Amino acid sequence: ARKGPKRHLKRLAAPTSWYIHRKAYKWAVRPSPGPHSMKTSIPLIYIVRDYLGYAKTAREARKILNEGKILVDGRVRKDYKFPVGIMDVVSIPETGEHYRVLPNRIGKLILHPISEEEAKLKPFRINNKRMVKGAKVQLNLHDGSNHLVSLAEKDAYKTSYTVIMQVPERQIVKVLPFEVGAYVFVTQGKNVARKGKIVEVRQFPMGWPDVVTIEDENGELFDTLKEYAFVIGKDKPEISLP
Amino acid sequence: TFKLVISNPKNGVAKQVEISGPEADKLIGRRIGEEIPASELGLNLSEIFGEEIPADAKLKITGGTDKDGFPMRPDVHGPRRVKILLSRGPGFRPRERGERRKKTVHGNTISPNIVQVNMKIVF
Amino acid sequence: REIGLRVQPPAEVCNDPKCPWHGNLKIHGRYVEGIVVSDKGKKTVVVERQYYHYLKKYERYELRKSKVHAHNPECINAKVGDKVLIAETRPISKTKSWVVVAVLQRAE
Amino acid sequence: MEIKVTEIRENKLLGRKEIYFDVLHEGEPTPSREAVKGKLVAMLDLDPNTTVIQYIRSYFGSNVSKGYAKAYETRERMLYIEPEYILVRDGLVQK
RNA sequence: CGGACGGCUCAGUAACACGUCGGUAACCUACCCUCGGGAGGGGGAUAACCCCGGGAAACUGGGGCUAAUCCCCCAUAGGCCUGAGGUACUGGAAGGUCCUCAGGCCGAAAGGGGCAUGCCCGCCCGAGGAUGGGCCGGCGGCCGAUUAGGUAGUUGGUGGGGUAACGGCCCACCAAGCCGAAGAUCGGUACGGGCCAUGAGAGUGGGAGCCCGGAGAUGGACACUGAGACACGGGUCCAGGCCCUAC
Ligand SMILES: [Zn+2]
Repeated sequence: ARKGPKRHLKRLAAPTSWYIHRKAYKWAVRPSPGPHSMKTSIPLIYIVRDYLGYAKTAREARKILNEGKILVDGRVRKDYKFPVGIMDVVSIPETGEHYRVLPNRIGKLILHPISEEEAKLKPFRINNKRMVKGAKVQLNLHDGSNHLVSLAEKDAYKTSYTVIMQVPERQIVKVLPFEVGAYVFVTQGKNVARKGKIVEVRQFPMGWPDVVTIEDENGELFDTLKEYAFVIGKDKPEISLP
Repeated sequence: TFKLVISNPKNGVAKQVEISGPEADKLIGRRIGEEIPASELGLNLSEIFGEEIPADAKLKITGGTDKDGFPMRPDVHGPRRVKILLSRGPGFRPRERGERRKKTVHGNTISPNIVQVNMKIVF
Repeated sequence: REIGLRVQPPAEVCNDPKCPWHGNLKIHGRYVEGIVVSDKGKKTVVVERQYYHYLKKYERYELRKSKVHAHNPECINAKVGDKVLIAETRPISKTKSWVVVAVLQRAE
Repeated sequence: MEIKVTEIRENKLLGRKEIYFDVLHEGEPTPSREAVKGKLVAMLDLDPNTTVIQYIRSYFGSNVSKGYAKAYETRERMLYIEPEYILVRDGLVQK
């Protein structure tokens, strides 16, 4: 009978969103708690070793990470267990490389190369709102982060809008609302990695979540959950997507 | 027969001596924490310590150890061995946090089964 | 408060804190319908509902019954023969984790 | 024995060149490490030191083997990154 | 700081133990992430070390001396309870969060270490998340009638206690309810599933080895410390076995 928390992960029990050989070895790296969920993230060791190929062994990868060479959201990360997730930027200045982390049409995480100018912005979806002592407004975002705003501009933010920010200093830019002609990118579900414009929203009683209808870029309609719709623009995306 | 370990605090030295006969049986029923004029045991404290020590230099009992190796515990009364569960000393050196062991110890009062006695030169 | 369902509230006003109308008790989860079978316990009702279970090998169905114990507030005094609406909530006693929220057809 | 370089990568972080090459030896056994290293450096203008050969691998019937090599700039970075067993195997350090 | 994971077995268990769908607006969470804030003033002990040792061993006593990211005190912030108001936030819905006033209880911190002429690693508080758990519900899943009536805190209610938390979990009082031939209760056998063997298939049988979950550490019971244990290489007692002994 287990008497405490887990500290190990077997490869056959790893999440499907990863690109990992399951029958090669017995153990996998167990991610440490952090910004994103376990089903929507992946550690840095795998990005450095198995995705880009800058190393063949975990010792080399750990040396690279501890020398202060990899940035995430503009910050040096040395922990090989740190999880990287959707809409995150991975940058390497000694090679001028910049990648955005996104999902496939299967649900697996890939790196899409971007430019050094767009690598300075990250969109954050608002997941919740709170009042904190002193009468301040706290927005709780999708990566698990938090942001403070004043009481006077509380109506300019809601629980499904998107906020674009300069990532190392975290200053707000270009709020994008949830409306009936907004452009959205789907992150989870069966229609993952699709994009389109909103058409209709539907509410339901007693806990059942709301639903949203979307029109494809060629005329086809589909549906999904309003929590899986990530606003990225008004009529034209504001980041380079695949 | 008793072996005394007499310690001088102002210096930091200690001497070991032996005692027999009435000079020994004058110690029974004496509890830890009692004072005894050294004259009543037949010892010249200045002569053994080799630095002269003045009169009325009455000693005090601190602890001891018995013939089988078990030490005295001031909190237990009587000359009888007991076995009790301990969290601290004397009589138990804990090697872990929150550890408790069932140790056997001797009580306050002195008895012939005791061998070593410890004394502090008091002024 | 007007709760997150769509039924008419009762024309009475209870004062018991264990009521979803007029009280502090809160409903969450599933909600089903059924008929009352017993109303002998104080503020307690037994509810039954029927359903059909498919047997594969023989390609046919059998009828099964389900009993549920529910709380019955005073503003809603349901009796035997009534068709009632019940909702899930926190445990109130050893056997009761459901509460009556509306009567839909009285009996005679 | 003849050599044919198939691919080269630059690793700017660890500070190395990673070389994948083929070795054609028809009618001959698998060549040693000394000869392969001599030829590699003589051709690509690499320091004989600061160059370590990983596996040379033969196949079932090929008369064509494959090879991986690492060329470092400095020797201190080399000794810091690479493990001692390949260094002893190549002969740049003693056991 | 960790040792509560990893590793081993299948005795017990016919049960919300397992599987799937849901809920916690009824709860806890060290290591990790983000944001907002702080680090003021004092004191003390004691291992190591020196002088004596005791004991067959296992182990262990006295005196002297001392430091810290060891221990304690004061302060301030802060946490909790209750009462009266305002209605700013989330949500499907506020015993929830925010603002005002009042009466009270508990009560922080290592400005430390390193490099250097500010940077790195760290300490305490608050709001959220993540990770891991606890609890609840609907549905599903062996054989027996030469096993037919069973239950007495048993079923419910009012008021309380206790818990991290809802709850007959426990208590005082008021009632007589609850399950059952659509098979209760009792007994037998058995870790559960993903899966496996066979067969044209319908179906029949098994479920040790790999993964998820549960339980256990000679049999039984009970506690300390810690974010987390009633603890597989920690503790206490009884029963049943064994080993050393200067007995
Ligand atoms: Zn009512």
